[PDB]
Amino acid sequence: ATDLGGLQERITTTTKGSITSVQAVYVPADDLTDPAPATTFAHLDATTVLSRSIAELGIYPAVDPLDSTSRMLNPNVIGAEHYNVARGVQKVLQDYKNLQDIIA
Amino acid sequence: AGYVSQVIGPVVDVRFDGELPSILSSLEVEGHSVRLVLEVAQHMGDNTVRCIAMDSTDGLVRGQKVVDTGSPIKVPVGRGTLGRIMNVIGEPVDEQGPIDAADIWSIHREAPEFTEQSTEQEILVTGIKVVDLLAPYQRGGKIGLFGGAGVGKTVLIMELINNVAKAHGGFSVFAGVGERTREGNDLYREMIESGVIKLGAERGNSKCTLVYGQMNEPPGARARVALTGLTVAEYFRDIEGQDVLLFVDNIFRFTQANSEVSALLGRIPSAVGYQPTLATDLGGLQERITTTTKGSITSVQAVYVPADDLTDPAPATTFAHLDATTVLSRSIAELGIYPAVDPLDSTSRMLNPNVIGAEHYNVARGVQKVLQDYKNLQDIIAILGMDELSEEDKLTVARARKIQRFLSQPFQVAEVFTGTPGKYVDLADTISGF
Amino acid sequence: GELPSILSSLEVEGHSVRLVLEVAQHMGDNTVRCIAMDSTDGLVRGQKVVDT
Amino acid sequence: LKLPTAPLQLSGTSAQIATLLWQVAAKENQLDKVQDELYQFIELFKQHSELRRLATDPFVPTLVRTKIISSVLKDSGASEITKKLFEALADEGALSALLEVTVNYEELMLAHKK
Amino acid sequence: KALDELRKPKFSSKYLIQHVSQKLIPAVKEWEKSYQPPVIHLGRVLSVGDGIARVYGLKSVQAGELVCFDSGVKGMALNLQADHVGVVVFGNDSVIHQGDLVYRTGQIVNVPIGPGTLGRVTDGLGQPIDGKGPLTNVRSSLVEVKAPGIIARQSVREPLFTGVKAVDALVPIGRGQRELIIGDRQTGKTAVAIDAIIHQKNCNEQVPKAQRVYCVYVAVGQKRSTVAQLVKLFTQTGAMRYTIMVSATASDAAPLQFLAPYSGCAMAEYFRDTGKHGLIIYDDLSKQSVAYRQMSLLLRRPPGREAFPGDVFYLHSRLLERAAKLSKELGGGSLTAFPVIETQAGDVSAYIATNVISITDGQIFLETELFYKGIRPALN
Amino acid sequence: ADAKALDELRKPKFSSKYLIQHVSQKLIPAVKEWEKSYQPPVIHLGRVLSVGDGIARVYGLKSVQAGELVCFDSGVKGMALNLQADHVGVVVFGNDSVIHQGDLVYRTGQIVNVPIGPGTLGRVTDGLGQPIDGKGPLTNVRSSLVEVKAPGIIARQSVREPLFTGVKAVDALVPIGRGQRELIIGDRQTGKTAVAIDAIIHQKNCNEQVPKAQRVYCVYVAVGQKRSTVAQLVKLFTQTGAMRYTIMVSATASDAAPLQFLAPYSGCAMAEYFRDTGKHGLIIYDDLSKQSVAYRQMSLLLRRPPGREAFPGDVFYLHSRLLERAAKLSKELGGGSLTAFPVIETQAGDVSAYIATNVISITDGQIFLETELFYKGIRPALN
Amino acid sequence: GRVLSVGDGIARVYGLKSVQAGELVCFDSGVKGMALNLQADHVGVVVFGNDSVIHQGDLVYRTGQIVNVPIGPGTLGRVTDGLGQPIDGKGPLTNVRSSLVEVKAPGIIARQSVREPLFTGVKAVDALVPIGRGQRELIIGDRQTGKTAVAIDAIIHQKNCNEQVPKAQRVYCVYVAVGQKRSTVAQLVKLFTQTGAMRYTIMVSATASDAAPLQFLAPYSGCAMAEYFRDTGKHGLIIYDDLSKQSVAYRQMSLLLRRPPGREAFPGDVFYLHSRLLERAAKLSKELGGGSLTAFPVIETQAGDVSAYIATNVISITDGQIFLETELFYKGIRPALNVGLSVSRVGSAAQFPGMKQVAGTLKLELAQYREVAAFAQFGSDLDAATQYVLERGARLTEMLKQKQFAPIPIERQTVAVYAATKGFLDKVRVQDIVAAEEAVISQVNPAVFKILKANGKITPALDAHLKAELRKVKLPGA
Ligand SMILES: Nc1ncnc2c1ncn2[C@@H]1O[C@H](COP(=O)(O)OP(=O)(O)OP(=O)(O)O)[C@@H](O)[C@H]1O
Ligand SMILES: Nc1ncnc2c1ncn2[C@@H]1O[C@H](COP(=O)(O)OP(=O)(O)OP(=O)(O)O)[C@@H](O)[C@H]1O
Ligand SMILES: Nc1ncnc2c1ncn2[C@@H]1O[C@H](COP(=O)(O)OP(=O)(O)OP(=O)(O)O)[C@@H](O)[C@H]1O
Ligand SMILES: [Mg+2]
Ligand SMILES: [Mg+2]
Ligand SMILES: [Mg+2]
Repeated sequence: ATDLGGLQERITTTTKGSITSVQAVYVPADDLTDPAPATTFAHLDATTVLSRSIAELGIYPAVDPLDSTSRMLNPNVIGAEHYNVARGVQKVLQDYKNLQDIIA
Repeated sequence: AGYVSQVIGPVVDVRFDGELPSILSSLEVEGHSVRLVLEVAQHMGDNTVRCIAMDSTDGLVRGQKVVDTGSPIKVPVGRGTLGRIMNVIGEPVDEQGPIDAADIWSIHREAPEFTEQSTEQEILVTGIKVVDLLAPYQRGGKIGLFGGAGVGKTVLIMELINNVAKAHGGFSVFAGVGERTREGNDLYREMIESGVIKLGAERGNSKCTLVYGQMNEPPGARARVALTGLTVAEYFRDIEGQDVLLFVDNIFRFTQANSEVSALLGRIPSAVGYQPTLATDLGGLQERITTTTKGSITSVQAVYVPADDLTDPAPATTFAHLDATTVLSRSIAELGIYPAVDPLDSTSRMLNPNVIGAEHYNVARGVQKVLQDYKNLQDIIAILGMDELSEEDKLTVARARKIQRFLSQPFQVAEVFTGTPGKYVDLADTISGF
Repeated sequence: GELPSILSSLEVEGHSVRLVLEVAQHMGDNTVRCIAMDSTDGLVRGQKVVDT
Repeated sequence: LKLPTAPLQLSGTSAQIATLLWQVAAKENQLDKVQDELYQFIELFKQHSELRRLATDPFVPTLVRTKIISSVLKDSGASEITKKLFEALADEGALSALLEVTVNYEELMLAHKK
Repeated sequence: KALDELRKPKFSSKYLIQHVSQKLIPAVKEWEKSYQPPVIHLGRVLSVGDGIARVYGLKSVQAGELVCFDSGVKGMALNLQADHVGVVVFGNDSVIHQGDLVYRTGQIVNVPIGPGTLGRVTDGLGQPIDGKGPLTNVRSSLVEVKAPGIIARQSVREPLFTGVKAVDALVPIGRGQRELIIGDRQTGKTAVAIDAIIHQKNCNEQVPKAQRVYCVYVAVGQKRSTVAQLVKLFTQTGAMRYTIMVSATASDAAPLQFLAPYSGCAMAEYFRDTGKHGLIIYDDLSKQSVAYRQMSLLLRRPPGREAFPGDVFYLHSRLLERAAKLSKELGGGSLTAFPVIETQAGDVSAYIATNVISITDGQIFLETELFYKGIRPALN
Repeated sequence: ADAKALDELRKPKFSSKYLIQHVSQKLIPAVKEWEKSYQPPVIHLGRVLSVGDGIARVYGLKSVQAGELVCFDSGVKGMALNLQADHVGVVVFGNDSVIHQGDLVYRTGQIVNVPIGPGTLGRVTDGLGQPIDGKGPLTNVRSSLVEVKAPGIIARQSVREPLFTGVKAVDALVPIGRGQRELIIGDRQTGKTAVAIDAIIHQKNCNEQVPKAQRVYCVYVAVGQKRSTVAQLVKLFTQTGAMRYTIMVSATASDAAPLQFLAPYSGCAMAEYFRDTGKHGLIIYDDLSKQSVAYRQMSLLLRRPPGREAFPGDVFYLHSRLLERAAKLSKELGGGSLTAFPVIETQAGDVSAYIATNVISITDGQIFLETELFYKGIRPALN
Repeated sequence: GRVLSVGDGIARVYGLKSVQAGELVCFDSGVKGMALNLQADHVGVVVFGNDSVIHQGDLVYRTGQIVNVPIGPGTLGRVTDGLGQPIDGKGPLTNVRSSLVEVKAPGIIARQSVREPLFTGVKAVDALVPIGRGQRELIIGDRQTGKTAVAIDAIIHQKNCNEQVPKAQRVYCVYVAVGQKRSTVAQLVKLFTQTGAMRYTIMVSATASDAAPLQFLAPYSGCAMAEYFRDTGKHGLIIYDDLSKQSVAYRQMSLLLRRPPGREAFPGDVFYLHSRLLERAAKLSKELGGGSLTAFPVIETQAGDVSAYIATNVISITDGQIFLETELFYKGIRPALNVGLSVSRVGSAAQFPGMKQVAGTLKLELAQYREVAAFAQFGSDLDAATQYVLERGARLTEMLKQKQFAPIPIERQTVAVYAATKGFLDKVRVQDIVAAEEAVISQVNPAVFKILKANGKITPALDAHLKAELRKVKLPGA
């Protein structure tokens, strides 16, 4: 955690300029509970999680819509017309997953 | 006569140029903020002993003088400890003066040997109907209490204390092994409120000695506080000749504390994560709870099951020692039945006709069969209809519905806030009633 | 002097039974490390061991 | 405080003592004086059983062991590097290192005579 | 041969040469002067690496005592061994070399507590990092304090309103208890904590001065941009008139992340001990646990389950039992802890999660499945 | 520092002796003034270097055998497990809280042995043969080793005699030969002990109807049990009369893990007396799964590398060298037998555990006792 | 140097003060060694052979040279051990040259993109997970799946293509057999001889009785023998059979050199063990010759558990993955390729253009087959087009089955998937689709295979001629 933190805390927008960082993170066996991804989850403003299940359906980019979070998803940051459609899309994709065990 | 050589966390090495103290002996660190007692764990060689502290080691200097007391940790025992709270090393933490010691006993002891044991295997009448009938308590046995929060566990604790002191004239020790201080203070004030602990001049009429090793104490202090409660109980057994009650609150926290002090002394952990000496560190406590020829100690130990996994080695090692379980249920308590003993999941080894007789055995098995027969048709009543099935099935519904009521009982320590007077029920009356 | 080779057989003199020791390692200080083919209950720490 | 530099470098904790004992003997040109001071203690352990008992027995008190060596290395044969080495090695019970601190001392000595 | 018993030596000390060296080199006729290594209140770094310094000497240092290196960087004497001290460094150990002088400061780890800490963002050791000058109206207090006993406490009766309907309806929280906000990542644990702090700001303007509740947010292992966003929200809300922030971030040393909850609890025990009411929030006690595991594996203490020490339960219980409600003869004050524990795919069977579940009174379990069903706060 | 270079230091190379003679006239008076602080030196005796976790390190004992009873001066026995170059690691048959550093250890000259014979018949002993029933010492008895090797291939014959248990399920369905080994494996509280107790009571009932050579002398080894359970069992065996033929070895839960590890070997040495002199023995190791746990404790306190579940790796050998002594001897060796009933407690019916599948691949059969048959009242709950 | 101690195939050596790390040393017993961890007091030397001939105080001489193997065209045809030395009984390696086994892989500027196709002859591979030249592809599977059989078919097929291509684009194969039986690899030399693939094949055989440093080092020796063809403009195919047995040989030395163990017991550098080796498989730039080296590491899983330590390392290193399943093996589907988990990261960049336009439809339909069969095995209901996709996907599943040692070239593979995806194998019963498609290859004219080989693509003037030729065939069942 301290090696990862000492790297991650230099990649900052300061008052001098800004660094927009895009880091790929490998999870070892499609396992987000491994300590090397789970440590770096606390350092990211926007964590796009790509899932194997989305990729085997052929949906590409295989971004997990529920599991991908951002700190830009507040309504006072990106407006309400963006926030409520994003939350509505997430709710429809979530209760579809709750139905999907009975469709199968 | 000895001086501190290493301080690594709660684990202190002391060096003695003369002769070494024995293992399990108590050492006093001379010159400190508070009383810092160490307990000798091993002789490391080169005139060093390895000790485990009973308080914080922050503020300890290599070369600090350490006085060997020549004995293990020695606690005050007797009737003067009743209604008091002690920590592991015997100091009063109830802030009510010193402790009137009848004697000062070593907390480390061998189990009562084979010639002293009782071969009788008799029942401890507790005055509680569901406990006396379905899951009886062995006099000298260990009883696992699977309660929790809001199932009336503390009322059951105080009623076992009350009824054992009332009926058999024995005293009780409560060993709060690793309990939170909010829960320990709640139990203290609830015992003062219910009259089983009295303060001031009426202190001799208390029935309970609290021995509290709190959760913020080091692992050596939580690992030994059950032995302090045992020593207080063993004085009442061996000198006073009583039927004592010991309450080891969360025996799993005793296990977890001894696992921590085994991990801190650099021992390789055994299965799942526990101490390699888990069975013997548990059996050293549980084998001193027995019936001697003088009296007995009956132990009511709350059991926590780690991952809802009964094959975990700490409950699998504890359940070898248990003679009864009394499972307290939330679903029993949400029918307004008090005490909330689950009448079907509670077991006892004392429930066979060679110790309680065929009369009591057949009454208990009939009651348990009737409640079971009602239990496995409630998915037939709620699905198909209440008056849907037979009259004989509704006869068992009515009989088990009134037996399920009849297991409830008003408690004598509950009358100061419920009004209803508590009623001790004898065993033969319970048999003839059910 | 002149250590036995690895896998060599060694006989312990004076044991209750015939104790053969197969050399497994050379430990480094004129010492070989052996595996007993029978029980070692009764071995005293000076016992004569004969290389075959 | 910088010493003479050793001729050859050696491994640790018994040849690390010899690397320093050589350096505080090449400061006073006592390289050949403390060498047979070492060789006489190799011989003294072959003679005396209560002197080798101060290097094998773990049950001799460390107060005794540092006060036999300090109470015989006086008024003759001191050299003040030998006299302070064997009272330092008796403090920590490291008198059994006297054989291999001697061997690695020669390996610095023989590379010093070139 | 009669010299075989001395063939190979055995040593009771890895630093044997460090004792022979202070007795051989002063024995030369030049160096009886002026060159004696002082060992009572001073030390020399033997080894340094990964934020651990093994220090020779320092004979009169106490366990847990704050020491100082000659490069200015501080440290805590954590292992006290027979021949050396194991010092955990409160900074980067790059400035520390072998042979550096280590002075003892004489004090165990202190923190400025008092009313001067309100509105200030400190690091894990109490030093301010917001750049508004030193702490003014304060006084030093110990960091490792004994928790109040049985008789110092009284029963929890007064409600502590979090402003969250799910909490204050279903999981009612009293002034003086410890509620564990446990859940997976990005499930709203910090949101429950920040809503509680902001709601105490709202309630503090309408109640008398004896009933106000002063918040402390401890940020262990977070990033400085998250802490800056949180200070920005606390300033734009107005919560900084009652909130201290103790921020040991990810780039800080592991002993600082270990000591930040203890320092923040020492700051909040000021309000507990002087009659007032506290609210301490240890955000990611998981990360404090990981930092303590780092320091203990690097000090080569024997590891237990998952890698953790034996006293990792004693760590969190010793910390969390300082959240109490005191008795009326001690002012009646209180301190309410909200530890935050991150779970991995929602198991409460992890080791530190089981430890804090055993320590705390209740729990607030936030489920990630309930998060995207619209239910926010996602309280199971 | 080469041994080639440490071998040349045996030869004298001082070339000046100006402080050989200086201290050799001064060494003895300096040693003499510290005699109050010298412990007497130890060569054939032993002195405890360090004691802890129930393992003492003993300096000296130059002539101890490996695997030998040593006696600490406080009267506690030990067993020299590993003789090292500098010390002897002994394993303390007792609590190590009475052993100090600097204590004297005495060699006894004999590998670990228990009293066997006709005079131990009727008695309740601990894991090392000392009686605990309080009726005096073991008389009419002799000493024999506890780690005897089992008989070989040529010393055996096949089991022919039928060893009645008295249980209808066992004698009808799972019948027991007289030199056999039968595992009683089941969960907790499934009637495992009850089958073995019924076998012992039935041998009492059959011993008074058979002519003096078809008699079976039982041994009950109670490892890791409670002491109250053992007291109740001795009361039952006494009042049924079965204690006339039973030896009762008990290393209870309070006892040291070396005693619990050793108690089945002690009971096996006591029952091998009846095997070796032509009679027939019955031995019940109740919870061999607790002897395995005590041996795991001893091994992890000896810092041996844990294997599966934490067990030392020779925990198969622990039970195999135990149960292989249950044999039926040939007619040239007397024709005696020894029937073993190991008992293994199983967790939730998991027969695929480590110690369970170890003892299954040692014993000649199994008696599985199920919780689902035991809860229904089908008792004995024989699967 | 003097041997201080010796045992378990490690000799701790006093002296040897100028020895390099990784340098070959020679004992006076004749047995070789490699200095692996240089320490301040001794050298840790792993012994290339039986350590029973080394004694305490034996003399160790340093050879001066890092470990090297004979490379060149004189290794073609021969069966060598873990370092070069031939074990087939045919004398020395004539026409050969020594070079180091641990060579740095070519960097960024030394490569170009993987564009030429590597035909394995296995149509479950050459359609769905195709393999380019310079691509490393993991053949991962459980215990007795078809892992070697996929790799032997890739080698035998290169013999069938080398007779037909010009001399520049011929692929020379190297099979590294690590930790196997010695008679298992004798069955492969017999198979490569009676097929004729041994003309182009090197076999590097470090069997189970060889020392643990000979099995650790044999993938590097085989990579060095195959890097000869990469560095001199030719094309190589290296197959490391059981890299999971090389890492057990590496774990044995690391635990006996007292390097501290990590996950399961493995050393920390066991990712660097395999990524040093698989990154040497490259497609070089045209400045360096345009040469190529294609790797096929084999990893054996335990119960289909790809979440292991060595399994997750090599999945992270290699481009593709051929995941073979033991439950698909017994359903009849052989090669037992899990088409839902098998990847190729090069993908459509380096496959056959004649099958790029056919096997795009093939994986598009088999993706639709998989989820509908999970529902229709319960037996709820069927929907006459859901009925179409689990009836069509059964035509394609039986189409991708194959026999043991018959690699199908590339044109007879793409005609068969053409006839299966252009509807010509509907209404043919599912039991003899494996038997119909010999008629689809034999009865269809042999000169239409030449046009699809020469064009490499289905031209518009060929689909109208081929689908006219897929109608004049006599299909069984029908
Ligand atoms: N009640 C709510 N309504 C809507 N959104 C919310 C609510 N609570 C939290 N969120 C959103 O959830 C996201 C993650 O929440 P938050 O960071 O507070 O939880 P966390 O568990 O602390 O996450 P992390 O562990 O990553 O810090 C935030 O972007 C926040 O905007
Ligand atoms: N055949 C039987 N008929 C009736 N009751 C029985 C029978 N066998 C055992 N019981 C009863 O079941 C209980 C368990 O018996 P037993 O002690 O033999 O089981 P166990 O396997 O030894 O359990 P543990 O190993 O935990 O002591 C005893 O209380 C006994 O009274
Ligand atoms: N395509 C195939 N068609 C029919 N049979 C096959 C096919 N592939 C493999 N087999 C059979 O499966 C068996 C196992 O094949 P193979 O030798 O490839 O196993 P493996 O995966 O290499 O496992 P191991 O390395 O343990 O041998 C072989 O005997 C072979 O006959
Ligand atoms: Mg957060
Ligand atoms: Mg039993
Ligand atoms: Mg194969």
